[PDB]
Amino acid sequence: ERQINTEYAVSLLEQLKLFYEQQLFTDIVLIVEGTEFPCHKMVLATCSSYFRAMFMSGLSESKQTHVHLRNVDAATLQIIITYAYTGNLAMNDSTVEQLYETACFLQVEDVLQRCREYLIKKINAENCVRLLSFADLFSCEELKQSAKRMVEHKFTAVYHQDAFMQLSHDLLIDILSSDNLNVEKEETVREAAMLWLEYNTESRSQYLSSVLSQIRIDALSEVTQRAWFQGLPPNDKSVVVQGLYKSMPKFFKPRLGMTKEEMMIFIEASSENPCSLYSSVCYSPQAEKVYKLCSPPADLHKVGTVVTPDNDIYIAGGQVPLKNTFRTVNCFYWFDAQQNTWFPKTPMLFVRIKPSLVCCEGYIYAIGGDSVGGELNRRTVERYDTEKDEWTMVSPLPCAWQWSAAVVVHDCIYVMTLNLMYCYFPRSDSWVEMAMRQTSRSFASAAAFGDKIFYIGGLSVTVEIYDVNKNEWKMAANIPAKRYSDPCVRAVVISNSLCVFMRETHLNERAKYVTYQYDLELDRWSLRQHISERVLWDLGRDFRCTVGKLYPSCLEESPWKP
Amino acid sequence: RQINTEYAVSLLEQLKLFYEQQLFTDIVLIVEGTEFPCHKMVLATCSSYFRAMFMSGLSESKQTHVHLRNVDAATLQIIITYAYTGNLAMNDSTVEQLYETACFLQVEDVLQRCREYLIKKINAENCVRLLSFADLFSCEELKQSAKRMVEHKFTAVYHQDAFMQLSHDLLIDILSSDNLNVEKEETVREAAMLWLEYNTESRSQYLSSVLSQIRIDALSEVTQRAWFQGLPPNDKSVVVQGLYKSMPKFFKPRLGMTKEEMMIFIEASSENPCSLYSSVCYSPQAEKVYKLCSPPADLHKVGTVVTPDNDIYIAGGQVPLKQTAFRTVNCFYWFDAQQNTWFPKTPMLFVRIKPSLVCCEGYIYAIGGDSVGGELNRRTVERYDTEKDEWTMVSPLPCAWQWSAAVVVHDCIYVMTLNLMYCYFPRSDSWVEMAMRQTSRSFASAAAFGDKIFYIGGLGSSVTVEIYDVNKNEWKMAANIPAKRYSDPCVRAVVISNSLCVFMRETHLNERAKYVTYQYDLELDRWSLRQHISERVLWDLGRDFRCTVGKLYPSCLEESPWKP
Repeated sequence: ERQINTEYAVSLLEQLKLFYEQQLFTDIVLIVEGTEFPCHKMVLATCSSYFRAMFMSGLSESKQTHVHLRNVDAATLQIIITYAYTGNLAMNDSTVEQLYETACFLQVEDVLQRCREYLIKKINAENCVRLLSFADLFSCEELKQSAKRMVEHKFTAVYHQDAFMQLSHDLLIDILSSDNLNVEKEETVREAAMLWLEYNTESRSQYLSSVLSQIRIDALSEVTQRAWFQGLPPNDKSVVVQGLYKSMPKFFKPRLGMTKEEMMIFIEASSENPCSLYSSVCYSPQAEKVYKLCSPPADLHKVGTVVTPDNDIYIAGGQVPLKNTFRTVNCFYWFDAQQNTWFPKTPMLFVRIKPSLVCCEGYIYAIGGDSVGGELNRRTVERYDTEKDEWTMVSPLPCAWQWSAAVVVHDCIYVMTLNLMYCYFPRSDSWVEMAMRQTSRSFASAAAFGDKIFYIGGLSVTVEIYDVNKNEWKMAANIPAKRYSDPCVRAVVISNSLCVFMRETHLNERAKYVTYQYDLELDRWSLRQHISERVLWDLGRDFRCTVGKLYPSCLEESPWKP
Repeated sequence: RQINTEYAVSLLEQLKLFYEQQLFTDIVLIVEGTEFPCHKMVLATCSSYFRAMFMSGLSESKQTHVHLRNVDAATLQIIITYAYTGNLAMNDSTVEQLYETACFLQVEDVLQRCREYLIKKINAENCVRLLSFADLFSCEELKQSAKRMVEHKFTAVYHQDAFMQLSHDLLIDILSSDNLNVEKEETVREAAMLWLEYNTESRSQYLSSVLSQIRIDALSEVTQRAWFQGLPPNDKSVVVQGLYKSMPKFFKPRLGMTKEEMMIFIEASSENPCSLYSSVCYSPQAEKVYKLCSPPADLHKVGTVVTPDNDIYIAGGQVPLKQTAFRTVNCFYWFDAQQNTWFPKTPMLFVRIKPSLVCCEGYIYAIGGDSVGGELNRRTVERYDTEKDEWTMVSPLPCAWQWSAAVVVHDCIYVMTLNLMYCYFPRSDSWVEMAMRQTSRSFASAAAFGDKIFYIGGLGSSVTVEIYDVNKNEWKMAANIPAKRYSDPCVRAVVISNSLCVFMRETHLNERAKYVTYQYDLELDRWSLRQHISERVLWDLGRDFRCTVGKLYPSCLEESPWKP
C-alpha cells in the first residue's frame, strides 16, 4: 500500500473543509475569548501535537464537549484550522509573529517550519533585532543563527535601533562578545554599550559590569570610568573595585570588522581546472595578493555586478547552459561577507542577459540588459527595493541601447550608450535629455568618480570626461599603451583617487596587468603599480571589475604557480 | 491557486497512520466479528450512508459499536484503505462484491472506478452475467454496454448457462431489440424456446409475452406443437389463446440478416484535402461505395484482420506527433460493426509500423512490423488473448524480415517474405522451415483460400503468381494475369464468395486509375472477368491502402457523398 492519488487527495480534503464550514460532525468546539470554532478531532491531531496529547490523554478534558482554550488569538487559530483543512496557509507579512507563537504553543510542526522559512527569508533591514529577540524567546536555532549574523552585519552600522534597547542579557552578551562585529572602529561598540547602559542604569548594574567586561580592554581604555563616576548610584564602593579590575585581563584580542580592505572584485576569470569554465576572483591593491570567490550559481554566467555604499555585492540575471542530456534565468543573489556563500533573493520578472545594476537612494536600478527582446517598448528598465524586497516598474528608457553602461552621480541615474546619455530623475521618475558625445564608441564602461563621469575605451583609448555641473564632454589625453595591441580598459574608484586597470595583448605575446594613477589637472596616467604575473594569472575578455571591501580571513587565497 | 501537495499527502499519510495504529480511531465497525477501528470524518467524506449515519441526531451520533450487516470483510477493508490513501486494488474477481458494497455504502468514487473497470472487462464469457448484474443494480451506462456487447455475443453463442436465469423484462428487452446479430431468424426462436422450456408453469405467463416480440413468420409454423406438448394439462387458456392470437405483430425483417460480404479498404485517398487519408468500402453486391469511420486519431500504417467470427481489429500504427512529424504508438482498437466507431482495447507492448494481424485459434497474431527494440530478436512477435484481453509473447521468428505478409492455414501461421517461408506451430510454439521460392519478390499480399497459399504479385508489382500447397509443400507457377501493357497494376489478393478473386487497380500512361476485379479459376488456372468496377461510384484510393474480407451492415453505414 503506497499513496497513489487518483483525483482523491483533493476530493477528501475538499469534503473535510466543507464539513468544517457547515458546522457538521462537530465532536469538539474550541472556545477562544467567546468565539466558537466547531471543528473535529482527527484533523486537529494531524496538525496540533498539543491537540494530539489533548484528544488522547486520560484526563477529564478528553470527555469535555466544550474546551476553553486561552492564550491564543482567534484569527491565528482560524488560519491554522483552515490550513489543517485545505493545506493553504496564505500567510501575510504582518501576522507572522503571532502565527508562529500560536504554532509553537499548539506544536504544529509543518506550519512551524513554514513560518520559520518565511521569517528566515524576510530579515531585510529593520525587524532583525526584533525577530532575533523573538527567536531568543521561542528557541529557534535556524532563525537564531541567521538573525545573529544579520545583526552582526547591519546592527554595527545603525547601533540605535529602538528594539535593540529591549534585549535580554544573554542575547546581548552573545551579540557583543562575538568576533563578527562589522565595525571598522572599536569605539562604536563601546558607545553602543554605553548608550544602552545610560538608558537602563541601576536596574541592570551587574549587566553593565558584564558589558564593560564584554567590551574588554579593547574599548575599556576610554571615558567609561568618568561616565560611570557621573551616573553611578551613591554609596557604591565595591562596584568601583570590580570596575578597576575590568581594564586589563579578559584576553585582550583585536577584532574582525577592522579588516575591511578596499579590494578589487573580478568575475568570469580564466578557470584553472578545465572542468570549469569561469571563476570569480579578487585582487588586493595594498596586500598585492589575489583572492578567490565562490561562483554564485556555480554553472550560470554572464552576470552583472553592483556595489551599494554599504559595501554589498549583488548578482542579477545571467545565462546557464540547458545541460540537455544557454538558457537565461532572472534569478538574484547576494554575497555573504563572512560565510563566503551566496544567499538568493527575490528574482526578477524578466530574464536579462548581462544586466547593468545601479544603486541610488538605497534602491537598485537594473538598466537594460536584454530584458526579453520582444517588448512592445523595447527600451524599458526595472528597479529593485532593498527595504521592501520587491521589484517596482518605473518609466521606460527613451532610446533602445545595446552594450551600454550606467553609473550614479549626485544621487541621480546616468546611463551611457554609443553617443547619447539620459539622466533619470528618481524623484519624478522621468528621463531628461543630456549632452551628446562627438565620438561613437560602444563595448565600453564608465566610472562615477566624484562629480565627473569618465567614459573610457570603446570601438580604444578614448578618454571623454563629462561633468554634471557643467554638462559638457571633453578630452584629456591618451593612455600610454604599446602599439599593435588591443587594450582592455577598466575604470573604477580606489582610495578616493581615480585610477584604471588595463591589460595589453599583442601577437605572439603574453598579457600584462598594470594599474596606473591618473591625475585630474595633469591629464596623465602615472605608473602606480604593475601587477606581477607571479601572483595573478590571465583573466580573459568578458571579465568585469568593481570596487568593494572584503575580509581576508573569510575568503581563501587562489592557488596558482607563478 | 490549488492545494499544497506537500500537506495534502502529509495529511493523507497521517490519517492512514491514525487508522492502522489504533489511536484517534473513534467509531468501530462490527462486521461478522471483525473489528474495524476508524474515524467518522473519513467515512463521511466518501460514503454517503456513513455521512447520513453520523450527522443525524440518532443514537449512532453518540454510538461506538455499529453492527454493519449484509457486507463483506475484505470489501469493507479495501474500501476503508482506499478512503485512507486513495489506493484501490481492483483484481478480476472481487469487483462484483466491490460494486455491491459500493452501491450499499453509496460511495461515488469507487462506484465510478469499478464501473469503468467493468466497462473495460466486458467480454464474451461474462456478458450475460454483467448484464444481469447491471439489471440488479441500476448502472444504465454499464447496462447499455452490456446489452450491446451482450446482444451481439448473445446472438453469436446463445449457449451461456446464466442466460436461463434472467428476468422477464431483461429477456423481453433483449429479444425485442433491433440490434441482434444473427444470419437467420430461427436461432433466436429456438433460444427463446429453450429458455421457456427451462421451466414450465413459471414461464407460462411469460410465454404470451415472449411470442409477442418475435415475428409471426415462426409463430404459425413449428414450435407451437412443441409448446402444446409441454403445455400444462387441461389448460385451455393458452392453446386457443396462441391459436387465435397469431394474426397481428406485422412480421418485419431484423437487422442481423444484413451482413453482406464486402471489400473493406483503409487509408484510402481523402476526398477533402483537409484530411490526410480516409477509410472506404466496396460493395460487391450493392455496387456502391459506403464510407467508414476514420482510423482512431488518423492512425496510419496499421494492419487489419477479420476473425472467423467476423470481427475487425486494428493494431500498431503511428500518429503525427504534436514538414514531417510522426510518432509510433502501440495502441490497439476494435471496430463496432453497428455503432460505426472504434472502441479502444488493451494496447500492445511494442509499437509497430504496418503489422501483419492474423487470427488463429481465437488469438490475434501480429507478426513483426518495424519492432522498436531492434535488438538481437528484431521480431518481438506477439499474440493477443480475446478472452483475457491481454498480450502474450510467442516463439520469435528465426529470421528478420521486412515488408512481409502472413496468413493462417490449417491452424498454423504462415509468414512469407522475399524468398523464405516459416510455419509457426501454435501447439508446440516452434518454427519449421518451409519450401523456398525461385523468384525474389516483395511488397505483395497473400490470401488463404482453403488449404493453399496464393502469393500474388511482388517486386511496382507485377502479374507473377506462385501457388503454394500445404499438403504438398511446394511452390508452383499457375499463370500470369492478363493486364494492359505499359501499366502498373496494384494487385490485392482476397477471398470472397468461396472463390479466389483479385482486386487489381491499373493505371495507364497519361490516364487515370481504373478499377476492375477478376475471378481466378482454380481448376483452369485462369483469371475470369467477374465484375468491372465503374468509375462513377469508386474514385482513387492511393497506393498504401489495404483490403480485407469482412461483413458489414449497409443500414448502420451511410453512403459516401462524392462526385463520380
